[PDB]
Amino acid sequence: RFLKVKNWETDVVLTDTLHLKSTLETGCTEHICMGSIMLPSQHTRKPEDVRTKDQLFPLAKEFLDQYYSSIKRFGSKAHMDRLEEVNKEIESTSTYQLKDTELIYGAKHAWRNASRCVGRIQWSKLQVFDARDCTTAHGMFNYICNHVKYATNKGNLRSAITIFPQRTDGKHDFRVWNSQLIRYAGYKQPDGSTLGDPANVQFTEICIQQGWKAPRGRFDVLPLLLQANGNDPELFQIPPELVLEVPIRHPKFDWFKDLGLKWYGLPAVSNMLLEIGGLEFSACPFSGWYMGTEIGVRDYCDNSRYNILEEVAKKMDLDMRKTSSLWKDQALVEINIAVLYSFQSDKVTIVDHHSATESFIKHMENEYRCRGGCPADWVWIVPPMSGSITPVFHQEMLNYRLTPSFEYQPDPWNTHVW
Amino acid sequence: RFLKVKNWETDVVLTDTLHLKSTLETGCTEHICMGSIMLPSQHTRKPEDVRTKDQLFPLAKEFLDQYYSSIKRFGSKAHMDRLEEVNKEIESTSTYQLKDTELIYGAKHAWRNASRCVGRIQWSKLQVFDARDCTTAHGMFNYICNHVKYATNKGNLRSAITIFPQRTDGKHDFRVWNSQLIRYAGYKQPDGSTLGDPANVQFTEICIQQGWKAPRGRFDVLPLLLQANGNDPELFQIPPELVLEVPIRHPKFDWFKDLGLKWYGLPAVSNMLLEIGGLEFSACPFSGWYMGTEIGVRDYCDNSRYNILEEVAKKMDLDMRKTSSLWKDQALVEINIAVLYSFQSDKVTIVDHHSATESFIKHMENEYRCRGGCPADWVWIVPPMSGSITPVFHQEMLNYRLTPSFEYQPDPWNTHVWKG
Ligand code: HEM
Ligand code: HEM
Ligand SMILES: Cc1cc(N)nc(COc2cccc(OCC3CCNCC3)c2)c1
Ligand SMILES: Cc1cc(N)nc(COc2cccc(OCC3CCNCC3)c2)c1
Ligand SMILES: C[C@H](O)[C@H](O)[C@H]1CNc2nc(N)[nH]c(=O)c2N1
Ligand SMILES: C[C@H](O)[C@H](O)[C@H]1CNc2nc(N)[nH]c(=O)c2N1
Ligand SMILES: [Zn+2]
Repeated sequence: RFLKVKNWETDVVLTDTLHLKSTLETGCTEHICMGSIMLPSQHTRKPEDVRTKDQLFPLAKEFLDQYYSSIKRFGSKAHMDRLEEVNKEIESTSTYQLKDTELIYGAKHAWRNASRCVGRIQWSKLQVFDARDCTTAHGMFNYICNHVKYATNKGNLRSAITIFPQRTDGKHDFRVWNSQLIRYAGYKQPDGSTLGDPANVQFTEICIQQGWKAPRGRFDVLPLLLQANGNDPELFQIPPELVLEVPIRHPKFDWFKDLGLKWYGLPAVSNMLLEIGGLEFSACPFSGWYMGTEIGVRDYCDNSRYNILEEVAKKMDLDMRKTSSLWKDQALVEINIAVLYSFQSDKVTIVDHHSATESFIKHMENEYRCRGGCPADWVWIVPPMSGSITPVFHQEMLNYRLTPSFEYQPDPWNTHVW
Repeated sequence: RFLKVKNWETDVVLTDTLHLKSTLETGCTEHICMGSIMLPSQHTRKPEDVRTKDQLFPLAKEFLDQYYSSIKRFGSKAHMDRLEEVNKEIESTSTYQLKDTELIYGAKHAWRNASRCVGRIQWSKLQVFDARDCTTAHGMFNYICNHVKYATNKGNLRSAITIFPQRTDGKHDFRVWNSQLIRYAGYKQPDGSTLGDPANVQFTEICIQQGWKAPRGRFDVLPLLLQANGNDPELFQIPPELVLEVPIRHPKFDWFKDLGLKWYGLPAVSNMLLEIGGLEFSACPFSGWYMGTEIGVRDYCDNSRYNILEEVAKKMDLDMRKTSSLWKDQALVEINIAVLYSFQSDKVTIVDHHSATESFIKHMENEYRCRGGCPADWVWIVPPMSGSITPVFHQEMLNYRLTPSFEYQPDPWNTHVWKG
């Protein structure tokens, strides 16, 4: 019932009471742990699944109850009157609207409960842009551009989420088909390999399939593909002036820059579903700033990504004959030193994995005292390099699902009717 | 029910039907995941929890069932008579003895089932030494020495395990107090600094208290502390000629040797409990060979261990002033390069993390093919550096508990009833 977590490097023990509020399910049972499945059913929301009048009210009450608790006015007339108001409106309309205040609290808290996110110490500083009055793709494009500009802030990045109208009958969905607002194109060849980013090959083709003339570079910023109100989606190019990029160079190896690598500054996840008080915001792109490893370990070095390790090791003149020389490892460290140094040099916000994990531990400790715990997913929180020399490695974490939340949702192209 | 696991680097999908044979429990529920908890309730065995006839026979039946399928004799006359024999023996004596074959099979399986072990490709080559005739500590010391010598094999290491008598009434336990058979002393100093291995401080105090005269150096092999038949434990120095050690140097850095580091060649875990057919074998040391990171990342570089990163980064004159310089990540790699280099030079078996994880992926796929699954703990299988440039990071894994199995048990010094 009450539950301990131990840091094995510091012997600190924290008691968890927050988990007993867990409203959603994990994927696990007494018989099988699923802690390392990317996408259990539970973590996804399929669009067929429209909320019914009966399921919606419980969800609303629970949400409004925590809302009114947070502003220390639990069980007050304003609490009670709101609960009735929303009640009535469900009874009549079969949905309800959130007050701005609730929208903002809802968004901040979905981030707060993102148990896979290492960056949550920052959860309370989110800028929320209410785009609920949007009606078209053009509108969405305008909203996104404003989001991007505000977030980038000349390199001094600021967290933001833009919130498009909530799902209704699931026929009128707003969606951003892009998985991130800013990503590079991926192209195959007759040759057979890949040019640019292999992660985006399909999506890159879906855009070309829609009229995108592609400049066919290794770093073509993909067009936004936007869908308002269940309509066919539309292509739009983000003004390059709004897309901050960093050329990647090494603080010690001047040959580094000769590979002509760069990366974009703004990580802005776009494909997720934001759920507040049973309401579904299926388009809610959000952004903050990069932990260095997301670019350097994963984006460059994952086999099925830019896979530059082989290339970097060669220029480093390391013994690539045998795994046991740790050449892959050696190179991985330099590549990451480079990314951090470039961003830092161009005064664009970035955090190293040592620092982020330190902050997250402070954050857990804060959440244990003030809230009674902090849901956390060790498989995702531990960074993908130097795992055990970061303090999160030695930290037991409890993972459970609280609401409001971000959830995954199927790729729109498998679901949309034309 | 069928269950699917995806590998996100290769899109290989596998199907687990084996989880359906899973008896024990995880710690998780529909509403919590305890997958990152180190010692959950269910992964441990308190010695006060000694089994009744009541619960024993199903566990015995289950196990003998598994045993006779593996040798293709399910429902054999030999199978039924063994069932009735064991049954008669349980009602009569309240326990029962494993045949040699069953001990051998049980032990391989515990290993095969060890979901936190990346070494498992090797599970079928385990030398099992049956020490079920041992009645004393001195008997224990003698057995362990033969294990160490045989497993060491002049640097060409061989998996082995030594199995001492099972629990009876939980008052007569055999136990190896050591957590590993070979380990370096740790000494807290009055100024608060530690000399030798910080992991081992407590155990070192117990030893010193039990009579050990401590050389008090940075790398002193601790004596064995051994309990037989529930008796107070006794002390023994492994003969040094039996302890293979490898001085640590770096292929390119000549100053590295001057850090004065060395490590022992044989990883040999001695504190776990072996559960076979409901039977409990509370001293059962087993040994293998090292994955480099186990010394190079954890043993030297954990803040809570020899913590040599500072000194190695110093000597590389790295920019240690900001973390964002990755001086820790850089020092970590060099140290690990050094560890693999020293072991290979001296022809002491060792495996690097890339090579071990690749093997484990092949093992795992084969285990799905022919066994119907492979229980795996991702949190433990992924290496402690360079996670995502090894293929296990991208591998979805089902974790669940099968018997036979290796369990944790509480530290003997916490539970033992002193004879004085
Ligand atoms: C401010 C800097 C931030 C940093 C450094 C950061 C860091 C991370 C990292 C490393 C991950 C792991 C995912 C991966 O490897 O691709 C992650 C996941 C995530 N973060 Fe953040 N984060 C930040 C801000 C945000 C913001 C603003 C939100 C939303 C408001 C957010 C919500 C999430 C969610 C939902 C996930 C995981 C989705 C899932 O699988 O369930 N984070 N974060
Ligand atoms: C062949 C050489 C072997 C290698 C390279 C190897 C590798 C490993 C590693 C790296 C771990 C994780 C431990 C840690 O990081 O602290 C581990 C766990 C384990 N291995 Fe091995 N292993 C080997 C042989 C064996 C043998 C012979 C056995 C028993 C017969 C065994 C049983 C285990 C068990 C039971 C655990 C996990 C303990 C737990 O439940 O928490 N392994 N192995
Ligand atoms: C706002 C934000 C900031 C940041 N630094 N990093 C992120 C990335 O976090 C997410 C959040 C949700 C999904 C996701 O993508 C999953 C893919 C799967 C393969 N590896 C990582 C990317 C990544 C977001
Ligand atoms: C036979 C063998 C070979 C090998 N290479 N590595 C191992 C390591 O296996 C274990 C098996 C059980 C416990 C354990 O360590 C547990 C604690 C927790 C943190 N690490 C060290 C002590 C390590 C065994
Ligand atoms: C199979 C495994 O669950 C998958 O590769 C996960 C593991 N941990 C991760 N952790 C982070 N931060 N990001 C990821 O994409 C993944 N991938
Ligand atoms: C809290 C966490 O479970 C703990 O630090 C675990 C994580 N993964 C590990 N993995 C291995 N191989 N060895 C370990 O000791 C640990 N420690
Ligand atoms: Zn779990």
